[PDB]
This record gives sequence, structure tokens and C-alpha cells, in this order.
Amino acid sequence: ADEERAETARLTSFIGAIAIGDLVKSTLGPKGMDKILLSSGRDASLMVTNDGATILKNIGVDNPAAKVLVDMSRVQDDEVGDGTTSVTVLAAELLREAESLIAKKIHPQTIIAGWREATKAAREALLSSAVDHGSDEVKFRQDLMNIAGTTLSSKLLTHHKDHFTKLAVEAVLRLKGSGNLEAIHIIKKLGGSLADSYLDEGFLLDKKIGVNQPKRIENAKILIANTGMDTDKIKIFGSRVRVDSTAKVAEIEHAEKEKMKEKVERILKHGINCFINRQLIYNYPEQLFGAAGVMAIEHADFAGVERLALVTGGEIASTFDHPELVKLGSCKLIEEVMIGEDKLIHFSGVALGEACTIVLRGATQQILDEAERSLHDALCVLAQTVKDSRTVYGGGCSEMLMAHAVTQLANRTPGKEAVAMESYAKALRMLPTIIADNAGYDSADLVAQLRAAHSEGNTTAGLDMREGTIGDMAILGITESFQVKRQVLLSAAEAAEVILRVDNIIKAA
Amino acid sequence: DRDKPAQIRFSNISAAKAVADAIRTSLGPKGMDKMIQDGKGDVTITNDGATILKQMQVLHPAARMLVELSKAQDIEAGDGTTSVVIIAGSLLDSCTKLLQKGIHPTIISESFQKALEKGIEILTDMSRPVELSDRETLLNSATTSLNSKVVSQYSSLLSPMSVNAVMKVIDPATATSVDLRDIKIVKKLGGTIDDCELVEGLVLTQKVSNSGITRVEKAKIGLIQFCLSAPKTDMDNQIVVSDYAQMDRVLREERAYILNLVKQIKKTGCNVLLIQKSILRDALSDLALHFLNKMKIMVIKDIEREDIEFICKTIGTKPVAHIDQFTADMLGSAELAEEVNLNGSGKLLKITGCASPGKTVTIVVRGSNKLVIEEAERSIHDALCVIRCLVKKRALIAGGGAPEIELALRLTEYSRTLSGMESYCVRAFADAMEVIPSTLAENAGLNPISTVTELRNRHAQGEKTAGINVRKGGISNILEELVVQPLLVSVSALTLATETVRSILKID
Amino acid sequence: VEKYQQLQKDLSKSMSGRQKLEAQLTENNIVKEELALLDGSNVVFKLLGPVLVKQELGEARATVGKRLDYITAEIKRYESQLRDLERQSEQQRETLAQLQQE
Amino acid sequence: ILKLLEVEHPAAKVLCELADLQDKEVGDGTTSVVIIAAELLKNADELVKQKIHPTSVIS
Repeated sequence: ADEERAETARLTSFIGAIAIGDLVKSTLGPKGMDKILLSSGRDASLMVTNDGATILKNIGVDNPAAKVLVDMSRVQDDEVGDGTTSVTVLAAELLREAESLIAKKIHPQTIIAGWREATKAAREALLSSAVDHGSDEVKFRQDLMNIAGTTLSSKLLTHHKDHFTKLAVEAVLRLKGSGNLEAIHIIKKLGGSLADSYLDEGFLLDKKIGVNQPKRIENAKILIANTGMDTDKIKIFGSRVRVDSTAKVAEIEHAEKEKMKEKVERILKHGINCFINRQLIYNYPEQLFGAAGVMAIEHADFAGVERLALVTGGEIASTFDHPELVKLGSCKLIEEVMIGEDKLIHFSGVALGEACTIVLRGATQQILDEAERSLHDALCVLAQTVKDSRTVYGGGCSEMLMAHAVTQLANRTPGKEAVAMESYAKALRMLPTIIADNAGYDSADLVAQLRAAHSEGNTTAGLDMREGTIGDMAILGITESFQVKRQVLLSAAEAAEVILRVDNIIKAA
Repeated sequence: DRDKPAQIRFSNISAAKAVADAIRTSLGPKGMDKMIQDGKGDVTITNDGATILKQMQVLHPAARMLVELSKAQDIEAGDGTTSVVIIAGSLLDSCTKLLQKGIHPTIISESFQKALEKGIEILTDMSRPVELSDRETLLNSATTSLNSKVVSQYSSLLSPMSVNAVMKVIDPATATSVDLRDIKIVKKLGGTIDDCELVEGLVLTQKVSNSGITRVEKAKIGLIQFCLSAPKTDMDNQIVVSDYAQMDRVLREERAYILNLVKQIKKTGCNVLLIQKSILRDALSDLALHFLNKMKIMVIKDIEREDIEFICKTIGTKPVAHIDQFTADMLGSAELAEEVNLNGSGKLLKITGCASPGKTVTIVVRGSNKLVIEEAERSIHDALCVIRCLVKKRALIAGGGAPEIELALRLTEYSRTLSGMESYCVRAFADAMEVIPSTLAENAGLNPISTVTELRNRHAQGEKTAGINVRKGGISNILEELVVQPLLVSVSALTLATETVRSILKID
Repeated sequence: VEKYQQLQKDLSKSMSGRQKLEAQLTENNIVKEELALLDGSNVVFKLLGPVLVKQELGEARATVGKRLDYITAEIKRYESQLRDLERQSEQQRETLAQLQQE
Repeated sequence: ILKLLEVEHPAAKVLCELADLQDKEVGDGTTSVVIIAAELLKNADELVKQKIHPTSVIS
């Protein structure tokens, strides 16, 4: 095995992680640069991205410091949503600051111990920037339209962003104290334009059922079930499978017609007007459903049925293990509204006022898939905003603030550890240099201008990057989410010290 | 630092022009035929350098954006596909000056996107508004571009045929862009260019009728998407056959179920049936089809899978997959369906009109043999596109390279009067504009440097009193001798390169 | 390589039952020569297993006419089966031979 | 004899098409059309080397 020594490992960690930090600092910001995607295998296909997470997926990472960053890039991706490209450059901004310390003589445990204290101190400065917006219905409405432009423009959607901006902040407003992703039903569908996109209050299924079944159901009783008709489920009523005889086929042929007749009697004794079935419904029970007034849905979604029982207060039938004890859902209005080129099912007035369904309308598959991935990253942050209705002042304005607070503590503490705190407060100021380079400006001017602002404490104004000029905060469009940066500051300071921990690298592959 | 992606950019900027510099010779109707050496090695005399990009290209990401650049010009316009190449390499010359100056590519990107929106605004004032509901105004506007292009030998009689074709789908005066996804091009093997015409609905190929009808009035357009046979692993008729009884007992039963499915077709009401290939299925049973055609239904067979998807959306024959999908809305309703066997070699079925959304318009291309037929195909489609690009952009601009010399004259002036750290970028954007008619004024001969400065001698004072006229081969006003174009083929050639340029500026 | 003989055995098994049909194909044409001479001079039965069942002459003409048609249906699939198995195996004779070499 | 020989260049290929185009139609002037076009190639090249558009000479 190849035992990488520490003198070699620092060079490898510096060529490994910083070059990855070079890529994500390009694809930061809506004004920022892009990256051509070169597939690491044969027949390299090219895409142009403004997302660093896709770069890690296309271009393979086998740098051991940078493979740590892939784990950190995944956490802000899934659990946090937005903040994927931001956490990975920020650890690289730390590791560049460690280089001169390593160049001097300095132990990394000096560098680790300084940055741990500096992180928690800036965390309180991050808590100093915590400003409420759920104190007003209007300011919380003003809070949601602030961050909705931030995440969607950060993950490659800015052309039809504003049509999605109006629809998404309305459904989050009905959540009211509880952040929910199992109440917001996410539906992509080809058809219409991105100005044809729709917000349903309640639940939606993409089922074209027409006039054979009832599509207008007032004061609904909703049975959420998975009970088929031809599958011959549990609670047997007749014949079972057997061998070693040739005349036993007559009992099997007759028993199918009794089970389908009995399940019509089972469904009607619930008292429902809507039988939602995950499986296919045969033609003979289907025509018995529409005449009485029972809605019949076949080929239902595997995840939609489970989200249907939550929003309506019902329960799944658990593959006909519950023939009657399965509870019923109830909603106000069930209406078939043609949205786009398609006939849709709109469960309106469900038992959860939190429950909504966004309806994405893309003209092609290229725009429709990239819209939902940005929209799902937005609604995770907005659901965290329901729990904590707070912001921090984006555009590097909070980055300038906390770096001052570390600098004050680095100029009160500085024994062994706060040599790193001096390198800490530079790396926080290294992030607004990126956005000024993303906007394409004098980063040394705009930082030192913004450093002059928060020095006396001008915190209510940072740099509006559309001109790169200083502008308003506390809502601007650029004033970012509180929940994002507290996760980004947590992980970037964490894994960069872990990279400082691994000097004893051993390659056995 | 971006210094390692800096070197990547200048390599990408240099490589994108170097393939595009061969199209400088191939620019214009006096442009140069470019003989292609194949990857296995063969000569191919080729013009229309978009087709050169589709045929022979190198594997480079800046070069792979070039074949995408012309393809978007192919599908949005189909014309200006040589000029869309030359504008992008011209802009890269402007990019090299400013990156050597030390201007961020984010700045150069947003400056070009502003100047693109700004240039087409002033270019629109240069354009003159023409009608889209007057059929006669569309006739004069189209053929002058068609006489301006290379092929006009068959475009003379084939201009008004295309004019009557689009006029059926011009319902408003706004007259949207055009779907070519109701326009079907149909070849007839014999016949004449004089006998090419427009047959409404859709025109079908070879029918297969065992006992079926030839001319049915008020036909019902049907679709079949189900098999008539047994499963297949090695054999279509999976017998281990060595015996006459075992081949008799199981194969009469194969006739049994295809008796009952055929009866369900005619009882629901069907006269024309769409059958795809038997390789698109496993097998189609002709004896049931013989019994089907004995039930007096005209049947075509063996058509493409995606071609049915063209047919289903054009004439409203929504997809029928089973017996249960035999309805009134899944089935189209033709007024008259028949096959024309005469007036030229071959035979083609005519669905003369159908209950169709919008207007399903189909042209029948004729000719002596396939090469003569292929002459009209370029002749119709170029005539279709020049109508298509004018109904997209209402106004008309006189073509000939002069409005670029007009627009660069204003954009240099406005960028001075506006303001800017990016004012150099727009003034370099306008310096890229007159490269393309200069490279056109090499293909006309008659020194382009002496040429291009004397058009904005006329674009400054009289705003245009001379142009580049390839008829004259040089200095003659495009309003004096009429050389025109649609407004779209200039704008779409312009805007796609600008979007391409701002990308590769931001590309590392 | 077992893939060489496997495509050949699946082809040759289909040919053996197909060659059975051709002697039946000729004798299906022999009986149509003999059914054309009968118009009521001699009636026909049908030999089907251990039971010999009564026919008519028009019933006989359709019966051998169907069995003439079922043979031709199995002829045309083999022409698809012939060209597919000879072309797939021809691609396999180049690639699977290199697998045993290296 | 060009029909006897085989072509080497596409420049050599295009002219074997041209002399055969003369030779299918008539038997006279068939070897002569080859010599005339090659004289055009040296005459126009000096002008293209001088200052001249290739478009202008062939007009």
C-alpha cells in the first residue's frame, strides 16, 4: 500500500480540494460563470451547468480531500436544499488560508483549535443577524418572496422563475407553523407553457377518467386502498391454486366472477363515492361503480396513494387486510379541470389546509425536470422557514459581519489558537470576493468598501450584486435564508478541519 | 484562480472560429462549395455549411456548440444557416480584445445580451411591415426572397402552392410561427413538377386491401395497435410439428379469436385502418385481414410507429390500442378516402379532408425520378420556410448584408451616447456586425474593405441608397433591385449566436 | 462457444418441421386434384385420430384449403428466422472467438 | 487513357468526369478539354496570388 506522508498529503490536499473549490466558485451566483461538463469515461457528452453538484456526478472525484467534500456536498443538497455549491467553496477558502500557516511551520491542531472557537463565535454573530419575519402576515409574505428568488436563480432557473415564485409562496403560506413536504404534492407534467402552471388547494391525481365514472363529487368519502380485482388477494373467498387434477379448472373459472361481484359489495358498504385503487380495475366492476356514484381510479401512483391518506385523514387498506376497519378520507369538492392538454383530478377542500399541490407545466422534458429539482430545493428551505421565520442579510453582508466578530475575538484571545482565527476571518471575507467576481467586479474594492461598512456597524446594507453596488437588506431579494447559512457554516468549518486531520493517508488500491 | 480556465477559454474561442472560418468562403449564393474529406476518406462537394457541420466536424465542445447553433437555425428558420455561423466567430473576435483588455466575461456576457435586445429594436425600425392575411402580399414577399436564393428554377411555380398551403392555416392576422407538424411532404414516384399540388388531410402510401373497398365516402379513420398471433421465442407458430393433427387443432383455434376481434372493428364503424409494420409487432394475420377486408374496409399496412404519432395529432385519430378504444373521438372522420393510381407512376391513397383540428395540409411532390423529386423537396421547403419566417416576424427587411452595416452604425453611436464600462463591449459588438457582409463582399468580389465603408456612406446620409447585390455582384441598392428576406432569418441568426457567446464566456 | 451451435440448433429444429410441411404441401395439392373430380360421385370423410368423421366435398375443399394456408404461414416466419439467426451468429463468430483467445 | 488509369486526387477525380462528359457526347475535342482547364488554373492562381478574388476571375 502507498503510505502518503504528511508533506506529500498537504500538497495532495491542496491540489485536491482547492481545484474543486475553483469549479464551484465559477458556478456560484446567477451572474456567475458556468462549467462545461466533460464525462470522465469514453464518448464524453457535454452539458453546461450553473450547478456544482452535477459536476461531481459527471466528473469523477478521486482526490481524498475532495472525496470528503462530496459527502459534505450531499448533505447540504438533501437535508438543507440550497447551499451545495456554497459550502464547498467555503471549505476551500479555509484551506487556502491554512497554506501560509503550513508554509510557516504551524501545526494543523493550532489551525483546527482556532477555527472551532471562531466558528461558534461567528455562530452567535450569525444569531445576531437572526431577524424575525413571522411577526406579520405581510412580512412573512414578504419573507417568502425574498428567498424564492434566491434558491431558484441559484439552481439554473431565472427565465420563468417569477411564475413559479408567485405560486410556491402561496402554498407555503397555508402551512402555518408546521413545515410540510408531505402536504405539498409535487406534480410535473408535460403540457402547456411555464405560464400555464397551476396551484391546487388540496390533492391532485393525473387521471383522465371522463364521464364514465363520477368526476364531480361533493362531500366526498375517500377510501384509500390497494385492493385489486383480478389479483385474488388475501381473505380468500373460493378456490386456491392446486395441481394433480384436470377437472378442477371449473371451480377456478367460476370463482373469479364471485370475487369481483363481492368486492363491489365491499366497496359500496363503505358508503364512499370514490374508490381509489393502486391496481387496475376490471371493466365489469368499473361499470358498476359509475352508475351508483363511486369514482374508480386505476393505475394510481405508488407514492400518491400514501400521500392521499395523510391529506384526507384516511388510511391505506393495507392490500385488503382491512376490509372495513380501514378509515375514510373526506374532502369538499372533487372536480375534473382540464389544465393544459390533459384532464386532471382536483381534490379540493381537503381536511388539511396545509395540503396543496403545485402543478408544473413544461413545454419539453428539458425545462420540466430542471424546474422541479430547483423547486424541490426551494420548498425544503421554505419549510424550514415556516419553523423559523428568520433571514440573514445575503450578498456577503453577513459574511462581512461575522468576520468582524471573529476579528474582535482574534484581537482579544490570541494565544496559539487565534492565529487560525485570523486566517478564519479572511476566509469568510473570501466568499464576497467570489460573488464580486461572479458579478465580475473589483472584489478588492467591494470587500474593502463593505469592510468599511460593518466596521462601524453598517449592517442593514450590503452589496446588491446586480450592479455590485451597495443596497438595502432585511428583504431585498438578496437577503438570504437564516436556515441555509447556519448549515453551511457548520459543515464547511467541519470537514475542512477533518481534511486537516487526515495526514496519514494510505492508498492500497 | 480562474487562470487555468482562462487558458481554456482562449483555446475555446480560437477553436470555434477555426472551423467556422471555412464557412467564410461558403457564405452567400456566391459562396464556395466546400469539398469534404470523410473520416474514412472520400470527396464530397458540399455547400450550405450547416450541412457541412452536420457532416464533418471535430470533437470539440466549442465546435459541438457550432453544430447546435446551426441546427437551431435549421429548426427555427432553416434559412440564414450559413450566416448564423459567421456571426458567432465574428463575436469571438470582439471577445479576444476585451479579455486581453481585462474585462470579466460576465460583463461581456450581459453587455451582449443587452445589445442583442437593443440591436433588434433598431433593426425592427429598419424593417417594413408587410401583410400576413393578404394572400397576394405574401406571394410577392416570398418569391423575391426565393429569387434571391440559389434555387428559383422550380420555386417559381412552387411559391404560390406554398402560399395557398399556409393561407389555410393563417386564421388570424397575428399568424403564428408555423407548425411543420401538420405539413406532410409526400413523394410520388412519377408525375411532374407541374403536377405537384396540395391535397388536404393526409396522403398515404400503398394500401393493402384483400377484398377491401377502393373509394369509401364518409370514411372512419381507424388505428390498430394489437397483435393477431401467438407468442414467439423461436417460431411464430410454436409447434414441435411432425404431425397433421397437432398443427390442425391449435391453428384453427388461432383463427377463432381473430374472428371475434375483426367483427368488433366494423360494428363500431371503420372504413380506413392504420396498420404499422409487422416488425413493429410480432405478426399480423392476413386471413383475419382478408375477413376484415371482406367486411368492406379499406386498409393500409406497414407504416412507421412515430409516423402514426404524426397522423394521430394531425387529423384527430387519437390512439386506438385495443377493442375498448373503438370510440368516436379515437377514430377520425374523413369525408372521402380513395386511392389515386394514375397521373404519374406509383399509387398513393388520398384522405381528401378529415375531421381535423386546425388544418391538416399535405403536399404531393412529383417528378420523373427520385433526383428530380428531391429537387422540388428543397424547392418546397425553402418556400415553406420563407413564408414561415415572415408570419413569425410581421415586418420585412431588405436582405443583402446592408442592415448589418446599418445596425453597426447605430450601435456604435448609441453605445457612446448610453454610457459604459461595457460601452466598449457594445462598440466591439457592433464591430463584429460588419464582418459578415464584408466576408460576403469577398464572395461577391469587388474589394470588401472598399465595399463595406461605402455602404455606411449611404447608411449614414440617405440611410440606405446602396447595397450588396449578388445579382450585380457588388454595389447596387437592395431596394433598387429587390433583394429581400424575412425579418426572422436575420434575427434568429443574430440571437442564437449571442446566447451561444454569453455561454462560452461563462464556460470555464 | 455454446452460442454458435445454439443459434444453429434453434434454426435447424424449425427446418425439420418445415420440411414435414412440404410433402404435406404437395399432397394438399394432390387432394385438390381429387376433390375437383368429385361433385357427388363419392362423398368424403375425415380421418382424425381414432374417429373417422363424415365430411362433405365443400367441407373437404375448405379443410385442405386451410391446411394449405397454415403451411404457408409457417414458411414465411422461417424466412425471418433464417436471416436473423444467420446474421446474429455471424456477428457472434467474430466476437466470441476473441473471448477464448485472450 | 484516363478511363484506363485510376484517379489519385479529387482534383484528378473531377476532371476524369469532365473528359468523359465530353467523350460520351462526341469523340472530338475529348483530350483537348483537359488541357484548357489546367491552363485556367495557372492563370487565375497568379491573380489570386496577386490581389484578385477567385470569384472575380471566373466571372
